[PDB]
Amino acid sequence: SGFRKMAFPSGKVEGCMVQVTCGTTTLNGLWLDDVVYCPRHVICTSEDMLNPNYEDLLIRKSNHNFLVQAGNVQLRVIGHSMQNCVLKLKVDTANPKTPKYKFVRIQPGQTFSVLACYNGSPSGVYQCAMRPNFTIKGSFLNGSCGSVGFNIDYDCVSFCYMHHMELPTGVHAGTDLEGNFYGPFVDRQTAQAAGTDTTITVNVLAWLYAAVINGDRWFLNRFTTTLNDFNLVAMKYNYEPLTQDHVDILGPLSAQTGIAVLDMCASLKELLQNGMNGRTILGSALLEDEFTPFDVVRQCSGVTFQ
Amino acid sequence: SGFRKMAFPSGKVEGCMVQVTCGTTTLNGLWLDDVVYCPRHVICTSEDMLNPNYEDLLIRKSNHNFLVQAGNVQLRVIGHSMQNCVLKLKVDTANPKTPKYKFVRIQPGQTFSVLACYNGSPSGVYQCAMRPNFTIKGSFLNGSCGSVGFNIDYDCVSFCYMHHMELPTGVHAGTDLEGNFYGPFVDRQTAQAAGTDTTITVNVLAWLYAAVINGDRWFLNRFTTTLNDFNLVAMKYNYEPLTQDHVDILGPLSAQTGIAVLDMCASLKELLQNGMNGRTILGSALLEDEFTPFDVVRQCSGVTFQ
Ligand SMILES: *[C@H](O)[C@H](C[C@@H]1CCNC1=O)NC(=O)[C@@H]1CC2(CCCC2)CN1C(=O)OCc1ccccc1
Ligand SMILES: *[C@H](O)[C@H](C[C@@H]1CCNC1=O)NC(=O)[C@@H]1CC2(CCCC2)CN1C(=O)OCc1ccccc1
Repeated sequence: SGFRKMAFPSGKVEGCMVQVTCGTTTLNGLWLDDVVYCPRHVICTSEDMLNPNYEDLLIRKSNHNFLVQAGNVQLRVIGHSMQNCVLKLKVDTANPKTPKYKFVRIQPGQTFSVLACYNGSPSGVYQCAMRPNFTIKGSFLNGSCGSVGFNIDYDCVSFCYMHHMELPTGVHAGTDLEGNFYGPFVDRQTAQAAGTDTTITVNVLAWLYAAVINGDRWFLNRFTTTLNDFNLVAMKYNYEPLTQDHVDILGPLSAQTGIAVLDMCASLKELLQNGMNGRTILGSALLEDEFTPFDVVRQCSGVTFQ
Repeated sequence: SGFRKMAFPSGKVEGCMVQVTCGTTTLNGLWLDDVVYCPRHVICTSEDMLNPNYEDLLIRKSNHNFLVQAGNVQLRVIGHSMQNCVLKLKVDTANPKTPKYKFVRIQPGQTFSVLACYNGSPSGVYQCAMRPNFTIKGSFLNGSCGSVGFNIDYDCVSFCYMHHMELPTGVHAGTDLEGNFYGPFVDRQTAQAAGTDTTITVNVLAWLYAAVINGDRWFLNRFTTTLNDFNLVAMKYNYEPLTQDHVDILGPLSAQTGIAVLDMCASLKELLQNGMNGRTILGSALLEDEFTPFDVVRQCSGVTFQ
């Protein structure tokens, strides 16, 4: 028992991280087979970072303008292209440590592990959610761009995030590995802002089931609710709507605990209306929304990866 | 910016995990050079787990009673010995993936990353503290024994914990890698219990400095306190005493923020006496004590490992 914000083991991704330098800019790249993926803002200069024209900026570059370092071994670039907001650096050596992998574009509400990196060297790993407003509340400093977010399914690394920038509220924005930003953000230093966020309702409910699986029961009640009536309360506390789909995904956890999904919605309603009154759930004094129903089942069941 | 419960990259440890089977018991071992380290309770039977005599139990074993699997490759045991509560299985093959490593026995209050494993296969990584009462609040199921806790310093893995058991409150107990339990616990199924825990004061203060570094300032005040007077308040809220040593370790963070250590103790006092009054610090509605001063500096500065 116990319940922790668990990240995936990071070894398969660590073996893929490299340093990319262009001009006076250094950041991280992701080396898979003979291609290095990194944010295209690496070709930006400190002068045109307000409204850069990246096609224009890239056609001026040569392969040798890109310094790629994998450990203490220099990778030679033999080609470059840009796909949306990511640069693809073709190198003459395929990464022998390339795991089985996929690129996936996740939905808001989904979680992933971030391997934070500086100078192509990993600093730490932590678990994130894609917020409903398409930011992530990460931990990123200067130099962390090109660090990736990912999930693992048995032996396969699904890459889902690459870090590009920090917004004025201190939250973070980035792209999928094909370079499409999550949310309305753009890779120029303009007046963007996160947009109103909401709490991921289906995840809160998952975490309440995690609590029950682990012996916290104090928040349960005998009442129930309809899905419509629950969503009327959710709206007013800035929770996102719960769909019949969400109810269905919560099926297994409902079945394991014996607590109908709508019954747990009724507990969530009372928690929203009364607060927690000095008590904690799974070591938290807030309702936690960065565990998906899948995350809860994986951790409470002991699923491994290889 | 941002502040997350960050674990060390787990790749160096993943390459060391193996499965150890003895009789009807399977758990994890740690393969470093030609030795596999695992909990000695692997030789226990479901009959004598109340008061087992492990010397007696071990002298009855042969090498071939131990099945060690590294991936899908069987490791042959050519010798065994017991050191305190860990078994050392000598195998005929040195782990080519052996990192540079040390064994260290940590003090309560110190943090480490846990690579949770089942059947020699990693499940997840998360950050822990050694509680003052020498338990850890982990996430461990059947089969997780032999999962290790660790820190990394540049290129060197310092192993500090190996998981052995779960206590009736759902918290966890284990040993250092030389098999000495942390705390008064013993590897038999008797009437042990965790003992009263306390909050790690120096770590709470570190995390308040993390908050200031990241822009949370609402909890600061103009007052100050003496170390004695602070500790009078700490005692009553079940915080452990703050020593001049702790004050000294908090030096760098004090210097970076411009907030004297005793000034931040005065904020902590008011937080203890008034609660947080609906506000959060670094996304938490509780005072967080599982970040050491070192953890804060590492994350807010961007230190990497290689
Ligand atoms: C890549 O290493 C950084 C990561 C930032 C630095 C602070 N925290 C982070 O996550 N990315 C950027 O600095 C990014 C590059 C930029 C150039 C043109 C388009 C994108 C501007 N930018 C950015 O995040 O600007 C906002 C910012 C900058 C510094 C500090 C806070 C916020
Ligand atoms: C090793 O895989 C397990 C890990 C436990 C299982 C539940 N959560 C965990 O962390 N260790 C044990 O089961 C451990 C072995 C034992 C045999 C003789 C000495 C030690 C008994 N024991 C243990 O933790 O007992 C308490 C317990 C058992 C099952 C469920 C909850 C608590």
